[PDB]
Amino acid sequence: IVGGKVCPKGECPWQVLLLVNGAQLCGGTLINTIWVVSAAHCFDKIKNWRNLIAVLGEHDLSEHDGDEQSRRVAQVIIPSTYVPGTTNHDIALLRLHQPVVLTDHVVPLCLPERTFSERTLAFVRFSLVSGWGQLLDRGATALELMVLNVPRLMTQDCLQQSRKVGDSPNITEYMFCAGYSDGSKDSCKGDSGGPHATHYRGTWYLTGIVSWGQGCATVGHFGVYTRVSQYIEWLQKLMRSEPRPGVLLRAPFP
Amino acid sequence: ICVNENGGCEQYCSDHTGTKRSCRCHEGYSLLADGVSCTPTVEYPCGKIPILEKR
Ligand SMILES: CC(=O)Nc1ccc(S(=O)(=O)C(C)C)c([C@H]2CCCN2C(=O)[C@H](Nc2ccc3c(N)nccc3c2)c2ccccc2)c1
Ligand SMILES: [Ca+2]
Repeated sequence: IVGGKVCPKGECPWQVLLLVNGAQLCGGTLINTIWVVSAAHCFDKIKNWRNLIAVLGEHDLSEHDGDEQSRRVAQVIIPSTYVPGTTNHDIALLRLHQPVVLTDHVVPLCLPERTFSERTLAFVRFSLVSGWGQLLDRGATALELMVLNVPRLMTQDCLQQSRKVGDSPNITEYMFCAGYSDGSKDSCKGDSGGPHATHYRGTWYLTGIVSWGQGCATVGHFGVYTRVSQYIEWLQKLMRSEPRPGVLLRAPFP
Repeated sequence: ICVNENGGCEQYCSDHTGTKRSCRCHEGYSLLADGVSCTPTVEYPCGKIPILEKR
């Protein structure tokens, strides 16, 4: 997170830290006690599927305060439409080996209905983005969980407001823009898979996932987030499904 | 009716045959008699921050 602030301990209770061999990998969002929503591109370089850990109740990476809960990632479900090495359909649904215990520091984010997400949540200007990723372009990652408020932009405005850099991927119907073009405020590669959370009438919902962009807080470039509203039915059917042997599972999309 | 101002609902909205509208809530919430408000039924409902709610 570039240009954000430290998310006060316990104020981003749905935030997940994804580790592979004890090393920082990505963020995620807890949506209930056994499920976490992240980005598919987080797992593009995974060889050691048994060494995937999700940490809930995390805040400060240098100190253990007893509020952290670690769980082995039992399953990583990625849509059939996700091509590794690309940007489209950048979502992953993770099943934790055993549920997390809900505490003041471990709370799920609401996964909204397609209807409410599209016709209501899509029009809330400002939404919060979080993670222990880079604090600057080509700089160090955060020790304490950071948060940033970002304005959502319509795709036509996002195409019009951005510096036409070649070889850049297209913004699809399964993604959206949020952030600033001045190079002051963004989420970056270390925040990948993390939440873009939206407040509506005293409750927060999952609307996007830290997915991709140009460099890190690059001038004339916005941040690109997975349009979670397209995956509600997909996530729900799978959440009702029996576990399959194996960590990586590819599920049909739609 | 739901497409306009979430149909009055605090959370979820269903359109019915005619000028009928049904508000609903996410799991861990019950709907109030006003038919729009959602109240938590659990200790840790989603989308609520306990340190901020207990303040
Ligand atoms: C396509 C592709 O490069 N794939 C890919 C697969 C895997 C990996 S990884 O193995 O390291 C994994 C563990 C994160 C990676 C890692 C290493 C290279 C970059 N990267 C990212 O994740 C980048 N993420 C973001 C996310 C939000 C951004 C934002 N809001 N603003 C600006 C830039 C932003 C960049 C990113 C940039 C451009 C496209 C996709 C991701 C990439
Ligand atoms: Ca800690």
